Amino acid sequence: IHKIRITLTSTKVKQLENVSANIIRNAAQYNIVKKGPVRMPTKVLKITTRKTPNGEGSKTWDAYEMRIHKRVIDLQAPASTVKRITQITIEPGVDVEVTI
Amino acid sequence: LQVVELATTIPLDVQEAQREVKLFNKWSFEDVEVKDVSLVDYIQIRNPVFVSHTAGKYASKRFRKAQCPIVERLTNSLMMNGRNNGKKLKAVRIVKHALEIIHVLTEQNPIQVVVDAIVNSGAREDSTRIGSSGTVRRQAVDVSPLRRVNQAIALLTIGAREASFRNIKTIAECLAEELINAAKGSSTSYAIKKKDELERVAKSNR
Amino acid sequence: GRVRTKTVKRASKVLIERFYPKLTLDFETNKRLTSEIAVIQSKRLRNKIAGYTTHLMKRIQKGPVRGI
Amino acid sequence: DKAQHIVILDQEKYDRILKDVPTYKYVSVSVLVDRLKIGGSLARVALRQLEEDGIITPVLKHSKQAIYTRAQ
Amino acid sequence: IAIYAERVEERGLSAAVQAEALKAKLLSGLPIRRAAYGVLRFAMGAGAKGVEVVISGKLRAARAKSQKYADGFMIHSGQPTRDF
Amino acid sequence: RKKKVYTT
Amino acid sequence: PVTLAKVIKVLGRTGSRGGVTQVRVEFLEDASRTIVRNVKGPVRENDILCLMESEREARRLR
Amino acid sequence: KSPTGNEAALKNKNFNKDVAPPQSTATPFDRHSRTGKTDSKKKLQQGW
Amino acid sequence: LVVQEQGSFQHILRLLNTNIDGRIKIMYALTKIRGVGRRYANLVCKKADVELTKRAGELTQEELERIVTIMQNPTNYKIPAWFLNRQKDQVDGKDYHVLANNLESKLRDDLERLKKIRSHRGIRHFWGLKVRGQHTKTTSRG
Amino acid sequence: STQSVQTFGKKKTATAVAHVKAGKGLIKINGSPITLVQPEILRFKVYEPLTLVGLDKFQGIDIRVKVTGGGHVSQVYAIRQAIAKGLVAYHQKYVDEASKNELKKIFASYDKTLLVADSRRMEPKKFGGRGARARFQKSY
Amino acid sequence: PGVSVRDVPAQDFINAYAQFLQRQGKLEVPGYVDIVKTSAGNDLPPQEAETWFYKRAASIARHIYLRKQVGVGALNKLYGGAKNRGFRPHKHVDASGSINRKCVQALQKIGVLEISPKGGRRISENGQRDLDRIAAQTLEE
RNA sequence: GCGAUAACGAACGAGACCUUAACCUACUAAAUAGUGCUGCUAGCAUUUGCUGGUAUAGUCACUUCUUAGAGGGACUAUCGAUUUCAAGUCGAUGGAAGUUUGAGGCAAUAACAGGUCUGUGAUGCCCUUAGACGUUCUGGGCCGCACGCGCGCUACACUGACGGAGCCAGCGAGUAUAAGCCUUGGCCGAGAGGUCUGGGAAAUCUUGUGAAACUCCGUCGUGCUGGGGAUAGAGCAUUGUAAUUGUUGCUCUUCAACGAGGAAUUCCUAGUAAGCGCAAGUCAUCAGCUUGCGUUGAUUACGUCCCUGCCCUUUGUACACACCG
Repeated sequence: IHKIRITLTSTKVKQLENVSANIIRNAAQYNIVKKGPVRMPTKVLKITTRKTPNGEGSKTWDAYEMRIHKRVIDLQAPASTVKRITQITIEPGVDVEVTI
Repeated sequence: LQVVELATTIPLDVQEAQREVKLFNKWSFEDVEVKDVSLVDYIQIRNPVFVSHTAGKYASKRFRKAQCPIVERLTNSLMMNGRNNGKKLKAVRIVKHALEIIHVLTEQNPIQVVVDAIVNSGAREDSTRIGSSGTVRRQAVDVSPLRRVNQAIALLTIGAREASFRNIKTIAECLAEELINAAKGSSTSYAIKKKDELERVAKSNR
Repeated sequence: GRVRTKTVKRASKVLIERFYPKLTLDFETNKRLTSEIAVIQSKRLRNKIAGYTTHLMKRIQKGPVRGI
Repeated sequence: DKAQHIVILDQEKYDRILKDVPTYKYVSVSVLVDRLKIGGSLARVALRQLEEDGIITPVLKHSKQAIYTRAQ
Repeated sequence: IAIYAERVEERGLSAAVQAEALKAKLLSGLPIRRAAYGVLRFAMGAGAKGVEVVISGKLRAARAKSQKYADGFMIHSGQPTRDF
Repeated sequence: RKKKVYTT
Repeated sequence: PVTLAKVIKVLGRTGSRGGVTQVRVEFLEDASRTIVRNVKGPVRENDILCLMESEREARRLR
Repeated sequence: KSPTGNEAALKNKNFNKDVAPPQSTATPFDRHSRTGKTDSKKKLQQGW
Repeated sequence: LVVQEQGSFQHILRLLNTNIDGRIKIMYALTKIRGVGRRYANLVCKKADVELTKRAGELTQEELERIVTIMQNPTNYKIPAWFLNRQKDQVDGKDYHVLANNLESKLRDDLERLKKIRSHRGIRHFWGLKVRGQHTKTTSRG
Repeated sequence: STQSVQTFGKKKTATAVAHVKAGKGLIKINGSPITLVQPEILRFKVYEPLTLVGLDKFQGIDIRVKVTGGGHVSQVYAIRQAIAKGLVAYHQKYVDEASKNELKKIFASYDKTLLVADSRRMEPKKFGGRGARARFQKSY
Repeated sequence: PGVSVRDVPAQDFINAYAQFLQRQGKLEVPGYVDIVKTSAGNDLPPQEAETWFYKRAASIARHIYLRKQVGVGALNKLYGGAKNRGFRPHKHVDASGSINRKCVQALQKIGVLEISPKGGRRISENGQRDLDRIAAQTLEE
């Protein structure tokens, strides 16, 4: 047995929720007790620049955004089982870190 | 009338509020009546309130202001001239103290004096301008009951504000003198000079 | 103002010319019905279309309407 | 610069206060200043004692406003 | 790191390929009208709902001008411009 | 905008 | 000697800036002698607005 | 008074005795080209 | 409570060659003396055991001499050095607190001492301009 | 356990969570009696849900609220809403619904904000001005 | 019923604990209380020169009572106010550190406080005993 | 949009759309959120109660508040008036929400001698190219002061200043062998600040950012006064290689105009205006500035074309580089 934490971060929620559900799915048919996923409060990375490359015109501003969504999943399983779950649910957008 | 024993003890005076809702738990709306048929529907005293602070939505529709309590409309007009905008608790304190001063003076019901000062302060005919693109022209027109009521509150608080400026007399007791004098129709009070001066000019335009 | 546009006015009257027997004078029933009759991309447009179809249905019962 | 309110209490004003303040419908800090020509600070101490001496009944208590009345 | 090169399936539907292809034609001296219509018809031939080509600059004249060469149906405002 | 003139 | 006249019909906005309204008034007592008069403030029907002088009609304002 | 530090303490500020100028604004056909090189129709015809 | 007195009030006081209104409260009456601010006058009154609830004229001569003694000798009455007007004096390096007539004299002596060495700060004092680096383009219009 | 209902009232940002258990007439604000809620001049705003129905309704219930967020005035309005909603929610679950409809009538007939949270929120600020609608002063 | 600190108004509880704590006399008052300003944002020293230190210690004790291990830096933030910057806008500035640190040190050796684990200063075993006592002797009148 | 109709039926733009805010005791879970219970534990009355602390093993329970994903919900819904009985509008009732539900993002057909080659290893041409107009080093300037003007910040006091006490937000940011991030807690120091440890690459720590107005109790008492805090002197620290032409911060002292502002003129219709602060950006240091955020929170319309700009129709034209003709 091993208390293992899996942290999921990505910018887009569709691939994030697929990986999140897929990990939960593999922790269900395998009789592994789980806690999660925990939807962490999303982070809005905001950058407000001036539209004008020069300094002439009405003072108009862009407001760019970069939402970061974070999910943490707690697993009680041996380390070999949890790591192979990660390769099952590998997605280009979502990065995975595994901590005991 | 029975005194209700709670685990959290409740003061005697506030338990008396179960019988009746009174302004600041001191002033009753039951014996208050508007001595003018034309402003009954625009001076709202039928729904009693404890404190003149309701934080309601009276600016959404057109005539919702007529549904705001008359004392709350009065305390709203006190907080003016920049440094007082948004200071409603200060305004409520002034009104609460003003009513007590209006009570020790003339001994009447303080909110009755407030109602009397409002009916006597709204000009019944104001001379609107009909200037044709710059030239000076004035025409005498009638004044709606809503504008008649809310110009009384505007004039009553403006007069109280200026009487307390650079004066040792406090604003609460400048308002009490302003409200008491206008209630009895005395021309000494501000907002009665203004009301007379408005209706005097309107007489010279019809 | 609350003036409905042409994308909702003409699409709603196509429903009446096509599914009058299945329609009714109830918005809630119409709202569910138009979700199985038309492919609406957004819920807000679905409610607007069903809300105007109900108004037209309520008006047909009071007499003949022009254009439908 | 015309106020010149009295801030020191002599004997002529002291008994004048106790003979005149009771015959008032409403007394306060400004009322004492306005009509007795005494200063505001002297008015505040006069009110706090006149209440202790029983001449004056406290209608309402507040720091910024003191509403008082006759006790007779 | 491993790099793989993959061919774009629909050259007519890739504005990057069409812009690079158009640039390789304009730098060869081909006239703008003949060059612009070579991508207008190539985009439609691939099945595009719409296509618009704008070429701006100066061409044998001191004053500069811009010419738009549209085709088909184009949407301009709202979210769908980010999708289609 | 100016003509650099030397002294040394 | 003020007279009270309930309004029964709001005719329309008049005056140069639209700040004055034509209205149709009806007297509280002697429910006749209906007059058209101009009013400054906002007006609904059934306003008991009183008239300092009654013997005067109203027309459009310039 | 060769050094500027020594002379500064001896020069008086005689500024309040002279009056400011009455006006001091010192900062036009944009439509008419001033290049003087008109474009012939042949050049536009060949380019575009 | 209100108390009365006769003949003891002094309408005009004269301290350090400065006329003091006797009906002003003592802490703020002493602020008329140049070089004595509210913060300094508040402390000398507490060091002299003069309760602040007294007007200037209420004070007796015994208290008045006790105050002028403290203001002229602050360090001798456990007044901190950092609280003083003129600390680390230029010539003798001791902590001082200049008063009514001494203040403008030693303020002057600082100006020539700056002007004698012809420092930039001393020069700008001579011209009547702002010396602490303030911009004078648009506000020096007095 | 016992007869417990948990509710909440809201103003602009202030939110007051009320726990209503069966007991004696205990009514606390953050562990402190309601008779000393500040500011004093708005103390009757929280007395309204009490005196409107009569304190006899609170014999069998004890109320402990925890109010956080918002401001001084906004917290008072959150508390009075939590009390009024808490009393109603207890009646709906452990008393006949006839009384709950009775309680809801007096509260609603007096002030809508006693039961319905005010939906007004602060408008976002837009560039080109110091406020939501206000703009920088223009000069010619 | 058991009276607690939370059952008595703060303003008149502090006025009662300050009077008791001064008459008890065991609280050690530093020698600069007649000189110092409470905060750098203040412009004048407290008007109640003889008693201001006692009342502030009473306020500090009550404030620590209702919370858990509040430090002295938080106390500077608590008693700080808006500074009167001349033409620039107002700003929040913390109160003086020594006055608060001396108060908690004075209260810690009088038996009301102690160093709490993981920082701050908890209220003492006897700190509850004597504050809750003053609360009872505050509201009987 | 209704309608009138030599037009009929359409497309772009508007609207739809997307992001955000408001509702959900209805789902899905949460030791990086909260609560009730339960252990253990404290104080006060002893009534079994009331406030706490503790519990990453009490190896509890739950999702109401908190977080976020899947959805639901509003479509002007129902009912009265008016209307060409049409589009609609105005009133009520219900509702979380009935101003396009609030706010934004995106945004047509052409075009401007609008602004930038001082953002670009974006650029054509002209100029310069070794005593350089390249690059770098040192010092100064961009701040310079008889003046006119604009964006703002403090104020002219008592609806206030101080002095104590009460004590409530939201949006965010945060590091490693650096070149040093956010920094609690303890100890010194009147302060500013210094010093020793620890936490945090973060819903975990800074941080409940205990913000300011605000509220209570006192002093002041209409006085250029305890309003206001320029100008200036002396001193103490911080950043930086370097503070002089004061970077900034702190202490004492100095106590200026200003006592509500002419002709004119700006912004604004509801959580809005106005106050009131806070964060992020610039940033070694410096915010009277912007970009946002929240606290307190109104007066007055909810109308018109009277002024002003723009749009449309008719009309005149010797204009079309289009009246700067």
